[PDB]
Amino acid sequence: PEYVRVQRQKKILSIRLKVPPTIAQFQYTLDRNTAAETFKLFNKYRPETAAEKKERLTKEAAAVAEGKSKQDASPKPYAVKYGLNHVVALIENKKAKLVLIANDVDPIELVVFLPALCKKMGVPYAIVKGKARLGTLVNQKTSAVAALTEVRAEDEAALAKLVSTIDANFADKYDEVKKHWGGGILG
Amino acid sequence: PYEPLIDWFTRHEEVMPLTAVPEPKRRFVPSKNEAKRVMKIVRAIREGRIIPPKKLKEMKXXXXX
Amino acid sequence: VTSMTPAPKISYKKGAASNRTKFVRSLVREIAGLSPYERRLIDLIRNSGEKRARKVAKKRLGSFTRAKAKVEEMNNIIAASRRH
Amino acid sequence: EKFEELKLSQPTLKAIEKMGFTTMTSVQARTIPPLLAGRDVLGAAKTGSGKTLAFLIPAIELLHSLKFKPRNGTGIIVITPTRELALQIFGVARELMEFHSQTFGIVIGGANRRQEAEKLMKGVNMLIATPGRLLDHLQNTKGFVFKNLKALIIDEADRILEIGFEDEMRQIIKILPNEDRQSMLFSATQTTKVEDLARISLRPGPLFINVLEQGYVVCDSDKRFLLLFSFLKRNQKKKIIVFLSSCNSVKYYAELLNYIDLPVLELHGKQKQQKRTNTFFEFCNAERGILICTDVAARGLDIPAVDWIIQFDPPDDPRDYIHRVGRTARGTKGKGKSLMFLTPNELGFLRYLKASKVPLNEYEFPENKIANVQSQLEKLIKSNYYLHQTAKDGYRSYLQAYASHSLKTVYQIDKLDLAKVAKSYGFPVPPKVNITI
Amino acid sequence: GAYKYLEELQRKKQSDVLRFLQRVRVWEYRQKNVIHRAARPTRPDKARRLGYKAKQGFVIYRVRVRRRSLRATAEERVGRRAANLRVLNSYWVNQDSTYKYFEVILVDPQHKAIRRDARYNWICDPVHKHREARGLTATGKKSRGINKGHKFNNTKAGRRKTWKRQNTLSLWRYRK
Amino acid sequence: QDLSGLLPHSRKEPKLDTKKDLQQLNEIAELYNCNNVLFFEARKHQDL
RNA sequence: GUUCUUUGUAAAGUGCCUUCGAAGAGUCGAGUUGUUUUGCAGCUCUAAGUGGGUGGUAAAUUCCAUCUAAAGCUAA
RNA sequence: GUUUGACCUCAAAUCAGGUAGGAGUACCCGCUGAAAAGCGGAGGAAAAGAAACCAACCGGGAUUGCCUUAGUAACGGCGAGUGAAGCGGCAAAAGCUCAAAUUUGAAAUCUGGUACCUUCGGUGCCCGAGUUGUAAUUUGGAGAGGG
Repeated sequence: PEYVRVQRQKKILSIRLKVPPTIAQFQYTLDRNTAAETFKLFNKYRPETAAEKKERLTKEAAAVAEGKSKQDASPKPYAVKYGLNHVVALIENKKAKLVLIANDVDPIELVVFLPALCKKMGVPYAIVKGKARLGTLVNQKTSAVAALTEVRAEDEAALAKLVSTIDANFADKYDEVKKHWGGGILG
Repeated sequence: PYEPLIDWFTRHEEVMPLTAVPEPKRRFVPSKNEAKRVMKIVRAIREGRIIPPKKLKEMKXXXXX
Repeated sequence: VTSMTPAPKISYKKGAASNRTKFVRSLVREIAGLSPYERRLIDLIRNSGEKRARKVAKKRLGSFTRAKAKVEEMNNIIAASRRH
Repeated sequence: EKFEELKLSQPTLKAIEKMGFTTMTSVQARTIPPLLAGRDVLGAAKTGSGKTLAFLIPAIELLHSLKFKPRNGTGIIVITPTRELALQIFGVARELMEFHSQTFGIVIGGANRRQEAEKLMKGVNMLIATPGRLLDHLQNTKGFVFKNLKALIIDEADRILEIGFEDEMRQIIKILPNEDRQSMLFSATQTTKVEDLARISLRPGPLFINVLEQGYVVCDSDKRFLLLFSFLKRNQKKKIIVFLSSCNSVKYYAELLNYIDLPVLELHGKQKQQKRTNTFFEFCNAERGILICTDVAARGLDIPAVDWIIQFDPPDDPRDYIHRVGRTARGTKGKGKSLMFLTPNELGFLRYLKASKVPLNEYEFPENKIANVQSQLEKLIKSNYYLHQTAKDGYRSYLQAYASHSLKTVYQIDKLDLAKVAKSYGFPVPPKVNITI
Repeated sequence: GAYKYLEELQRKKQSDVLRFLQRVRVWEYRQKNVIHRAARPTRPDKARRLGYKAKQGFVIYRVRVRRRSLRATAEERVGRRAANLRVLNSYWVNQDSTYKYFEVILVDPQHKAIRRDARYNWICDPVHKHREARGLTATGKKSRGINKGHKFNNTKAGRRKTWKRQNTLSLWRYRK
Repeated sequence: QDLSGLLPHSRKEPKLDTKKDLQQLNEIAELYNCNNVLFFEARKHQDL
């Protein structure tokens, strides 16, 4: 076929040529156990689905329909944040405690400023592998970004050690090789 | 040729955000648009267009037999 | 026929630049790197002075005041990089 | 005499009744008939005699006698060195102009320039401003109705000269018209370069009326408000006055400590002056009370013999603080113990204290005894929108107070960790304030 | 939002990263057809300021043209190909010595989202048939040269129009 | 064009933006090492 | 005109105060070529942000004027 | 884990629903073009149209069309002759929408299928689309947050 031929010829012409160092920061990404614990963290903070939302809405609406106005109390919803402009919006306050960044986006240029932007804003970013795995934890097909701001007190101590873990595993390991021109070796 | 990237601007860290945008009211209080959707469902149930889910399970328990 | 002073309407483009947009532009500057004639241009400053640098930049550009700003910008880059 | 005896418009009469004023202070009772007479004047009066209101009354009389539109002119122009004194003069002037019909405004370096610009585009019938920002607004703002200049006043030319804005003042007066303008000015003392500006300003020939250890506590900028709270709890049932810089931080700290339910009286320029008088009266008669105030609202009124002077914020005039602690000791036979909070950037102030040659006592801090309410503070600020905005306002006005400070050798904004300052206010992230850094 | 980043990064075209992406994508598109359907706008901010929305009824075609204008001919190709679609607009993405690449937004007036949603229902009007064929697009109005200014004079088609002004004579009932 | 054909030591620089700002031209002559510089102002496409 | 209903802490407007207050780039522009009588097109180059466009103005190290391009619709 | 699954891409459907073509063509709009023809695209009109305008005034104020400007300016072997425009008077008058900073205390948005109903649609349910951004709010004449 043609499309199989092109998708195999793709990633050959990339690595054969010199990639700029603002790329290939991607795939210098998080290792196995740390990404695993990051997913264990963010599955604790799944956002509400449309079905669960509408279900709670029907519950409270049937409550008010009886009326049976039970109380007026709810702390806040805490969830991951996943809209890209919303993720950037949570930076430049700053509010992002952790950011996950997908390596694979076909318009890469949507994403390329985010490591430098969280670098200058001091936000603990981490480059995650695969936007589908982001979409799974956020009930989308893909997400390509994952910001997290608000955390319960049960999880806040896990958050800080995860931040220190990432800054040890990502910011220390890959920082100098981030500056280097990747690829260029023929296929 | 090629040479590694200079990080002159990243290495200074901003201790503050860019914009002095005032915080909105709705970030602190329970969400209004949620409640408007709630009252929409309340008006639909008052018209009976939506059946309560306890009544729905009551319907299904009889209809199964 | 005597006077009346209108409130002068200045476009919001003509007001100033924000902190946000200066941050945006400068943050784009280090990420984008240099274009190849800019890679030439920093070296041409360092080698043969701002006279020949402005002349080559004006040749690359269309006009002269843009060549001033381009040479001054690359001087800002050299000052940001070399001393710091 | 009395304010209510003299010939006045009825809204000015209602204003003076609601500000609580009936009687006159003697130097202002002297200067008011020349103030109505239309002559230029200079004057020596103590800071806070009511000398704001002294010019405020015939200025509004001139605006009442001319009745011109907001588009028509600016007229009354007020030059005042300190942003804090500007806010105090403005807050006194607001209700006075409010019963009147004309317009009132602010021009301050450190305010939003498009705000002040749009207010100038609308036109303002009574301007109160700092000297430095006026050159920017006169040289830069287009269409601003400048040609009228019905009058002009200077206050504390000693403080303009001691800051050093006098060349800016000369450029201003060379921009200013003279023939319609009359010039009135108050300065408690005088120098030659004051009199040189006076000779340019005063258009007719004027008649003029002329009438110890310190505590110092070095603390980091985050924990200083917490330590103030801790020391205030420990010294409860002792009347103490705390000196601040910005009225927003006064109102915010007062509302905060009342939310922590220990009894606190506020005292600031945004406070209504009858309510201000009520609070001062209740502090003086209650004799075991917490008083939060700025520097110059405290300067504007005599102080009862107190258990503690606490100065939290940087001073407006440190020289006046050195004279003020001396007159506080010599006036109060009851012992008033004076302390100032310090930040480890501020130790040069200490050697200026060593320039003052008065003795100094370092007051030590135990890190064990920390009240530990800062998490509750941050949860409160994340909870309450209203407290969130007042906290941001105290933070903003605090930083603009540092911006408006004279002694750069004692206070540099570049020295300060704004993260710790925000955490003292209770923000984990410092909010953006549009400040030249 | 992130669009300001994309715009400011987009203004630096010969910068190393953008020419890298450009050089990859020109070969990648060279693999494909002259005209094909792109899944998404490669320059989303430019598509936004030309009017793209991400919903059903918005089709993005990528079109290849040999080096009228090149842009208007690129619009005419996808106008001829997808006749049911109405051409909203188009923009440059990429070029080679052999070909320039354009990315064209077309809008379907048949989809009920477009037939409702009154910001865009005007394009369902049959006066908006084949705007590129009459040069009613942005590049069409530029090549026609229709603005306000003394710089804008009688040019080509309007020239025949004012030739028409010289060609026809006007007479009243009572001769003046 | 004809005048550029006349003097060989003259040059034929692309046209400047401002009819009003003229000091920059000195710098341009300094960047072209010229001892006499000539500038053509066209007001309103009619006056030279 | 009658008649039935519509509220839910729903939506909006005016004055004052306070804090902010972000916009169309292979475009602008430059050169050349063709075409037109200045635009348009192609090729090459290719920007700025108190920015830019355009025009008068000078007692001249000028001042002032006037709009916001590179997105769109609109009856008569 | 040699397994399983998310995606993403690309195919296939006698799958469902739609749509393009051709004729005519007086008027309109584009493209090409000689000594007009031709081509392409529409509608009852079309186009243009809400200033990166015109001016230099005591300024005017989207577009369109008529009278005047005017056979003037300007151009042209300044030969043949070519040939405007501002203003003024009138007809008609109408203004609006995006794209930029977060709803983040809850994508609040919509196509489609189905069941009903008062059917140029409505309600419910369910698939989907969509955060690589659909809604509300804001287009400088500001506007937004609050009070």
